[PDB]
Amino acid sequence: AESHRLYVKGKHLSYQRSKRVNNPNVSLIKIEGVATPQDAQFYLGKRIAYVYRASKEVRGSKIRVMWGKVTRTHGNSGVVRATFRNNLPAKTFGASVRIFLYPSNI
Amino acid sequence: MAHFKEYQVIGRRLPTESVPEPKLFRMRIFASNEVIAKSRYWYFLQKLHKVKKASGEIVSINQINEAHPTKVKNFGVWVRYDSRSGTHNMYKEIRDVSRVAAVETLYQDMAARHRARFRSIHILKVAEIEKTADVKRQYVKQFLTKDLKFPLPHRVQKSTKTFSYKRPSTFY
Amino acid sequence: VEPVVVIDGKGHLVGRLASVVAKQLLNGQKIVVVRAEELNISGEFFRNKLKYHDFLRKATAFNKTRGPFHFRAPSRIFYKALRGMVSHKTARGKAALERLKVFEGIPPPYDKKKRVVVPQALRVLRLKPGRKYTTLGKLSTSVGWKYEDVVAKLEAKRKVSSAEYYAKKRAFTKKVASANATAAESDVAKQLAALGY
Amino acid sequence: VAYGYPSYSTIRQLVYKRGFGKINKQRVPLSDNAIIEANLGKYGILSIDDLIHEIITVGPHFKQANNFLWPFKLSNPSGGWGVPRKFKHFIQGGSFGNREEFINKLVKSMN
Amino acid sequence: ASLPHPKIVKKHTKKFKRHHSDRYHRVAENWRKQKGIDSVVRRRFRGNISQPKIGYGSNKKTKFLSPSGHKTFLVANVKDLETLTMHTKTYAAEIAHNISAKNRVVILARAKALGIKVTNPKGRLAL
Amino acid sequence: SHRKYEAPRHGHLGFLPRKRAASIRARVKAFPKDDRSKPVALTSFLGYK
RNA sequence: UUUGCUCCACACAAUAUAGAUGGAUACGAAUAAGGCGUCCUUGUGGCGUCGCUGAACCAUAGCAGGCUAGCAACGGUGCACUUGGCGGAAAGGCCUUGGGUGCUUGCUGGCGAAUUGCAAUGUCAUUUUGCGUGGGGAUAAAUCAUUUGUAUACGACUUAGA
RNA sequence: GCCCUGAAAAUGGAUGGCGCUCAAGCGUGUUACCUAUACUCUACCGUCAGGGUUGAUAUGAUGCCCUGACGAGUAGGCAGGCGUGGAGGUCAGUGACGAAGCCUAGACCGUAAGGUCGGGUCGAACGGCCUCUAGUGCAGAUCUUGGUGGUAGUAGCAAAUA
RNA sequence: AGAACUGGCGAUGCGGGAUGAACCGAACGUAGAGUUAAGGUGCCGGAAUACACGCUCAUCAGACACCACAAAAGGUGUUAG
RNA sequence: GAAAUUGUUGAAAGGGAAGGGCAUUUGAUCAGACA
Ligand SMILES: [Mg+2]
Ligand SMILES: [Mg+2]
Ligand SMILES: [Mg+2]
Ligand SMILES: [Mg+2]
Ligand SMILES: [Mg+2]
Ligand SMILES: [Mg+2]
Ligand SMILES: [Mg+2]
Ligand SMILES: [Mg+2]
Ligand SMILES: [Mg+2]
Ligand SMILES: [Mg+2]
Ligand SMILES: [Mg+2]
Ligand SMILES: [Mg+2]
Ligand SMILES: [Mg+2]
Ligand SMILES: [Mg+2]
Ligand SMILES: [Mg+2]
Ligand SMILES: [Mg+2]
Ligand SMILES: [Mg+2]
Ligand SMILES: [Mg+2]
Ligand SMILES: [Mg+2]
Ligand SMILES: [Mg+2]
Ligand SMILES: [Mg+2]
Ligand SMILES: [Mg+2]
Ligand SMILES: [Mg+2]
Ligand SMILES: [Mg+2]
Ligand SMILES: [Mg+2]
Ligand SMILES: [Mg+2]
Ligand SMILES: [Mg+2]
Ligand SMILES: [Mg+2]
Ligand SMILES: [Mg+2]
Ligand SMILES: [Mg+2]
Ligand SMILES: [Mg+2]
Ligand SMILES: [Mg+2]
Ligand SMILES: [Mg+2]
Ligand SMILES: [Mg+2]
Ligand SMILES: [Mg+2]
Ligand SMILES: [Mg+2]
Ligand SMILES: [Mg+2]
Ligand SMILES: [Mg+2]
Ligand SMILES: [Mg+2]
Ligand SMILES: [Mg+2]
Ligand SMILES: [Mg+2]
Ligand SMILES: [Mg+2]
Ligand SMILES: [Mg+2]
Ligand SMILES: [Mg+2]
Ligand SMILES: [Mg+2]
Ligand SMILES: [Mg+2]
Ligand SMILES: [Mg+2]
Ligand SMILES: [Mg+2]
Repeated sequence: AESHRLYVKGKHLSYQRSKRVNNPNVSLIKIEGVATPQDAQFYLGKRIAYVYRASKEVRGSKIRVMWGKVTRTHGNSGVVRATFRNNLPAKTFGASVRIFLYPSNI
Repeated sequence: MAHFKEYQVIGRRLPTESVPEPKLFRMRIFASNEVIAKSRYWYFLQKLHKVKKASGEIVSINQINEAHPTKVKNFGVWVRYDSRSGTHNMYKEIRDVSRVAAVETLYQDMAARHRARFRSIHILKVAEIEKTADVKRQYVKQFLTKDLKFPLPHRVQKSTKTFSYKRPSTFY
Repeated sequence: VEPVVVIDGKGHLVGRLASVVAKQLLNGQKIVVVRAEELNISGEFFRNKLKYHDFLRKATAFNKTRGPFHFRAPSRIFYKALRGMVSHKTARGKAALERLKVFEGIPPPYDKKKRVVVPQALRVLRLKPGRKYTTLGKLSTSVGWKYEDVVAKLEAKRKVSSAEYYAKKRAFTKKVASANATAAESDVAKQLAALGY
Repeated sequence: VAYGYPSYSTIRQLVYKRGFGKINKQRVPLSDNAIIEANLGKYGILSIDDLIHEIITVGPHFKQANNFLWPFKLSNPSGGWGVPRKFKHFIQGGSFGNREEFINKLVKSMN
Repeated sequence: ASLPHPKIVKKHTKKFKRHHSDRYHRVAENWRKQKGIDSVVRRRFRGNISQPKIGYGSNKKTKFLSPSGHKTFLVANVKDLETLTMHTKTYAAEIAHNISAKNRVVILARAKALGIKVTNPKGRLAL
Repeated sequence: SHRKYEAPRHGHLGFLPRKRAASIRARVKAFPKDDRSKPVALTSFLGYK
């Protein structure tokens, strides 16, 4: 109606990392309203999209998308690890991200 | 040392042709598993008889379950504990539902008040205080008064999200 | 959850407000803090007075300008507790710090906006009752903050208008509860009940 | 080290999943009973379970049976170690020494 | 049109440049191994450049294959070019840099005739 | 080591910096406290030396 | 110095973007105490009730939400207007009156949707800028040089000059 | 036991920092969680080892096929290779329709030493392979000779009356 | 400053002890997934503002080995004997 | 007619150096491979 949204909103927090070294191949996602590991097992394998904007049109859109999937859970607070087709830029720490409901299991 | 169990542990003094069937001593031992309890058994026997695990044998190991696990009991406890400057016997009293629960908070107390790690303490005796007013320690006696009641003032509720829209109330 | 989150500073422990405020911006959550003069530090006033003076004597010996800067205002006492929890020399940190505003009192627009609270920083929820604590406005006016009186003046005025506001509002939701009563017992109402509403 | 008394179960699941033979060195996996009979048939022992039997029973040929098995390479435990520090004794709340029947829960998490 | 090959994994695609070849001009980028006693690079301190080593060696299957899938073979003339006649799906001919212009039209022509692929057809082409 | 004879410093640190002023007309940085019971007149005047 | 500047209107063009995607939804104060409703003797009052989390509240159906009819209501809401009033802490936003006009899923109808081919954000936000158009509005100064000396190493300062 | 007194040094300052007080402190217990070039499984490179294979009628016998284990390194040893001047042989090699050289955030091969191509510039010679040979590979030596910077339009160009 | 036995550093990166030749963990071909070690999980900063029983309020509290110091002697502070 | 080093033009970045490693966004540029 006014609300068309088919995804859950999310946050790009960090790369996976130690204290002093980070691995960009894994990104750490915060999923709105998922507070525990058990809650976040629902989202494992759902597909994630980071949707940004750009100057050059390409295929007729000025809007581009990096795609990926939730992979495993992270910690006890329901944060989630994910991997993307290409790794996410790290300017996107704290940027918004969308988790779609597919592949669907319900 | 962990969540505790109690163990009857029985061992004897290996047989010799000249002395078959030696004398069979039992101990009750509080341990978190049966491997500690056997080590612990041998620890005390070498403190009393002339034996060591090499020259001796454990005859049997059995867990003892609390006889009335839902009945509240007043326990007196008897402890010998090394401290930094010297070793001292003690008697504390513990009110709880099982000997195992009792021993648990004993060790916790000896750590908090007297800084005694598990290695320093010896349990000398734990036994049920049968008649009341054989309770000798005031922090237990407090809880034996007839028709006891107390409020739990200033109640604090664990919040499940980082923000709250109300403002808490410690009411209860 | 919301584009901007406004926090009533009043009744919060400085280091536990700063701690959550810091993590929120680093996750991209805008925050504005109001009434930083009603902020609390654990320990009696004298302790945090001395503690501030320890802070106060550190300066660059050859030029006191390059040296550590000492901000007396309760908001800035707070923003310092915060900045230490953010890696503020990274670009990513300057980014996150810019999602922050801290205010003495509740100035315009935020006054008519709703402000929220942080139970894990709430002093009354955390301190053992009977510990001694400090209020930021007392401490700041001690160390040279000039404005405690003007803030308290403006506030008590702002506090009176917001009571007019509230009075009207409690008087309008009195009617709304009344009209909601006639609708009760109707078919719409009874069906919604069964469905949880 | 850490060691204890393995159950038939954990021996069965050690040999089935991680069991390998030594044939002209060369560490060959035991995926068919014919490998075992080939090099252990001399002693009896023509099946993977014959091996397992000759092991747990401590057979007359245990020396040849056991030396035939390449050292099992386990992974780190999956549930972790259950201890904050490995390098005290089991009794002391670490992982080392003889932990008796508890060697099974460990080994199973490492297999 | 080249013989099928497993996916070509390059495994370190980034040139190995000499340490401080960027710092002073007199140090060319050509790889040189550090023999210094103290040197960070020789000690492999985290954060420095990496040195060539034999782990990076390419898969024996796809080695020497260029993106098309043929090894390239240097060609000075038709006789040379013809050595590939039975190999069109395996080797490609690259024309030598000093072959003249009128002579390269001859070699493209015979390569076109023979089904032999040429890696630098447009060189010196009159256009 | 230490000095060897104690002497006061030279000048007043409260008058720094010894730079030139922003303008010829020095600024009134403070005005008298206000007693509003009295009549209204000025608190300062202007003139030339 | 080739018809410039500004505010409002839309247009094409660019360039952005620390990261729109139903709603930041307003007492104060206490916490060994309070909110709310009601009553009175208006109080540090009587009586009732509630919390134990916003898991709420509001909004939410319609081609991303098309074209249309009717009924019941007289309510809701959007827009541009107009009446009166409030807000200076950074007020630059809040309230009220009255017409107009759009929508209304409060209820009942007629029509449309496919082929975007089994998914590919499938593009619906807001930044600044520039270029013409025509609806209002406005027609300066500063610096160099010259000059003073309340100033000055040079710059700078302070004067003076139709 | 914890706490307090005992408890005095020089730039301002450090439980790593912020900060923390029913702790984010001290003792002790229980779970979960995070992440090493380590462990487990897999791919690929190399080293070493064990097997197999001269049967023609095609192309490698120091080869081809199977299988296993292993991989840190100064001084140092050995090995396989890369690159220069010249010499024997050879490809009846490249070239004034452009050799060599030089240039090129253009392309490709090699783990690498390096090799290859395009384009530009250029103007007379030059390369591949098997072998021979050595005045054969530079970042240093307060290295040799030559060239060139920052310093910098800077120090300064003020004795001997004009 | 000088010996003994072993293990290291030197000749050695990697995780940890902020920092650090020698400590703890673990020794290096190029990579993928998983699990861990020592050490950690308020925020900096990956990871429980987890659970549990006590203790402690310091007008220079305290906060983890090697380690970056504190003693006799005292306290009608408080705790347990 | 190399290099150091210099002028111009074009592009880009610059809160107390610069340069470097892994990774990706954006811009520029380019090989190959479809049929
Ligand atoms: Mg599990
Ligand atoms: Mg796990
Ligand atoms: Mg530990
Ligand atoms: Mg496993
Ligand atoms: Mg050195
Ligand atoms: Mg050295
Ligand atoms: Mg003196
Ligand atoms: Mg009243
Ligand atoms: Mg009342
Ligand atoms: Mg109206
Ligand atoms: Mg609607
Ligand atoms: Mg900590
Ligand atoms: Mg603890
Ligand atoms: Mg590896
Ligand atoms: Mg080696
Ligand atoms: Mg080689
Ligand atoms: Mg050679
Ligand atoms: Mg040459
Ligand atoms: Mg260049
Ligand atoms: Mg090519
Ligand atoms: Mg040429
Ligand atoms: Mg000539
Ligand atoms: Mg030779
Ligand atoms: Mg020489
Ligand atoms: Mg040189
Ligand atoms: Mg030099
Ligand atoms: Mg050298
Ligand atoms: Mg030189
Ligand atoms: Mg000049
Ligand atoms: Mg001069
Ligand atoms: Mg002179
Ligand atoms: Mg002169
Ligand atoms: Mg040692
Ligand atoms: Mg030496
Ligand atoms: Mg060594
Ligand atoms: Mg080492
Ligand atoms: Mg340290
Ligand atoms: Mg270290
Ligand atoms: Mg050790
Ligand atoms: Mg910090
Ligand atoms: Mg974290
Ligand atoms: Mg300690
Ligand atoms: Mg110690
Ligand atoms: Mg005492
Ligand atoms: Mg010339
Ligand atoms: Mg680079
Ligand atoms: Mg092309
Ligand atoms: Mg192409």
